[PDB]
Amino acid sequence: IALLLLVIFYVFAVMGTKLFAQSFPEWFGTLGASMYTLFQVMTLESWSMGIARPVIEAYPWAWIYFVSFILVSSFTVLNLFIGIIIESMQIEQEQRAHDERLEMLQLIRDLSSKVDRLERRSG
Amino acid sequence: IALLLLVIFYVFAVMGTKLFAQSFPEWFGTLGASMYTLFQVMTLESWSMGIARPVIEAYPWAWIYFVSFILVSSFTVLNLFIGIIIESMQIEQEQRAHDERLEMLQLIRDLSSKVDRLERRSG
Amino acid sequence: IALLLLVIFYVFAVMGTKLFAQSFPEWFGTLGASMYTLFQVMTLESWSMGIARPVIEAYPWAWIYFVSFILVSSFTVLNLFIGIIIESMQQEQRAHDERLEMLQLIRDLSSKVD
Amino acid sequence: GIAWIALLLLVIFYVFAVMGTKLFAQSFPEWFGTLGASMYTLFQVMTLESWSMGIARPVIEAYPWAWIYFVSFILVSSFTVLNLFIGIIIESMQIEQEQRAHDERLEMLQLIRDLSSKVDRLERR
Repeated sequence: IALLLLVIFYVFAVMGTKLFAQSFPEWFGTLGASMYTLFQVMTLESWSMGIARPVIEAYPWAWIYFVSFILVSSFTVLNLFIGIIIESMQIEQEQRAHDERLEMLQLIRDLSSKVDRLERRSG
Repeated sequence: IALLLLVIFYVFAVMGTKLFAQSFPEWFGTLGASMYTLFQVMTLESWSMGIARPVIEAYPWAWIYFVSFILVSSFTVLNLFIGIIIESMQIEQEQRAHDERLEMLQLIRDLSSKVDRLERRSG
Repeated sequence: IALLLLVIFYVFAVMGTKLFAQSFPEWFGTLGASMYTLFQVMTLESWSMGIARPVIEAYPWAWIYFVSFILVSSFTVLNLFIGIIIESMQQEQRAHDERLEMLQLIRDLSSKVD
Repeated sequence: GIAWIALLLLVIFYVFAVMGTKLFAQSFPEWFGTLGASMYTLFQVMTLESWSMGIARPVIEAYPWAWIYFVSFILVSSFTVLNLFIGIIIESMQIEQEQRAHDERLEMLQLIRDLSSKVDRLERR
């Protein structure tokens, strides 16, 4: 997920950087902006009024790129969120209940061969 | 829920589009704004200061439409969020704890018949 | 919780309304702003840059009122959130009936005594 | 250790209130003079609202040092927000069962060891 997110975060930093470096360099020159910017947009604050709507005055191409990135980041945010919910709830103390029962018996098999030792002790 | 949300998202894109296309076309001409806009307002960023308060300088009709949409979207956001919390939680190796205990005893019954058998095998 | 929240939402709509109606009526004249405003601040959007920081140029009294309201609303938001998590989450005695005469058996084998 | 992150967070909240206060008090006193701003500010930035357009980007016109300080603080606060959030999810999902299955099996055997010493004890025959 973190591996997977640092694909999305990385990929779209290369998408919008290669695209809007010509026109929107304040926001998308290189990663002195695109790494911040995508964090800023992932962080749902003045991302439309500050960035997306202004971008889409020039390029309606970015119509989805923003939207998808955010939809995609909010799907993989959730997955991380719930990725710890499931991981630390309920292999622990049930593989120490065979290590008692596997020689609960074993003990007996060498008692039963020690009764059969004085079963064999008549003849 | 996703089916249900793409009703709300769709319905209110038709509400505000049919309404504010006359006066507020920057935000509500057609779905070149209303699909974004509702996403933008659902995304709790410059949604009041950028949109709602300015809208309600002209139309106090939208007083609820915004609010309801958001209240409704935050109820159906939660439902999706918790919709996965319950679904992926919350009979296995307990039918191999009788297969040890069913001859834990069995063993003994042929030891006890070997105390009863070869104690009589005794003086 | 909903009953409890519509205290907080209501109470602070009466706090900031009775206070800033003199100076900040655009945001806090009556409930044509204070019910919205508190929803707007509860909704963590331009709430500081648009509202709080500007409010506190005049009144440093509101220093907490905003903060507390939000801290309080985020505590009672959580409680609602988790209030549904818990609400919709809806071999033992045959392993003593083997072990209670696993032994018993033995006690009448061990009483195999001269 | 269920509400022990609060101790840990009031380190981060405190530490970075001292970071940015000692730094930007010279240039950005509206936001970072002392804790009449830095305690609020960090709450404001932790609260993901106008934090870039209002604060971070403007700060980084003067100081590109704060490039991380903001980012880290937020990354760090969103990791310790989550931990608190999920810190209550697990804590209130509430028990005898399995410490009474060793109290039978620990003398299931014990019994036997004094039976085996009572087979062995009358082996002198």
